[PDB]
Amino acid sequence: MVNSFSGYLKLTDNVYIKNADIVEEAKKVKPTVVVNAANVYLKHGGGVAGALNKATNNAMQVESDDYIATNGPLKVGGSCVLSGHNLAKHCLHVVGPNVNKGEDIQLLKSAYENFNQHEVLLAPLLSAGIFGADPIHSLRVCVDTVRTNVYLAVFDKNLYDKLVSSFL
Ligand SMILES: Nc1ncnc2c1ncn2[C@@H]1O[C@H](COP(=O)(O)OP(=O)(O)OC[C@H]2O[C@H](O)[C@H](O)[C@@H]2O)[C@@H](O)[C@H]1O
Repeated sequence: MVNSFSGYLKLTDNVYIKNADIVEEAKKVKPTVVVNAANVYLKHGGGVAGALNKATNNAMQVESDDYIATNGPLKVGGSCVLSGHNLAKHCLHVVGPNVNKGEDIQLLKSAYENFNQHEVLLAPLLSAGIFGADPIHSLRVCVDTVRTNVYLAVFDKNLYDKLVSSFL
């Protein structure tokens, strides 16, 4: 399919990037898959997760609570596919390592591997916020791991400007 993603800078054959709020991109484009930067409990408190969930009027959290009650916590580096509610067809919840709490940064590669199960994704930079991974490292792992088409939404202008003039 062809989506209405617009204004993205090309990084590689398959990776694109834009200084944008992932919630606003999802609202506008209504992609097949939006990625959430989750924790293992799917407790969507802040950052991407909290913003996505708020935009679903808490439906994402209600669904997530049932998912956890049935299946238990995700693995660090793991994922699950749930509804995208009013934002997207699906939300791929992906858990990057919480480097600030001692989790192995190498699991960020495992996290991004989940993206390869989907042809097209709108996504954030996993682990680059409250989880404490260096943002340029997360971008490099994404580029070096994801082979499917990924549209990265970077909320923070200063960060975007730095990332797009860094080597990959
Ligand atoms: N609306 C947004 N749109 C795009 N990028 C955003 C947005 N908000 C933040 N970012 C950027 O997205 C990147 C990721 O920041 P984070 O969302 O913290 O994800 P993590 O993987 O580090 O932490 C996961 C925890 O965050 C939640 O609390 C979860 O519930 C988890 O507990 C950073 O570069 C942000 O600037």
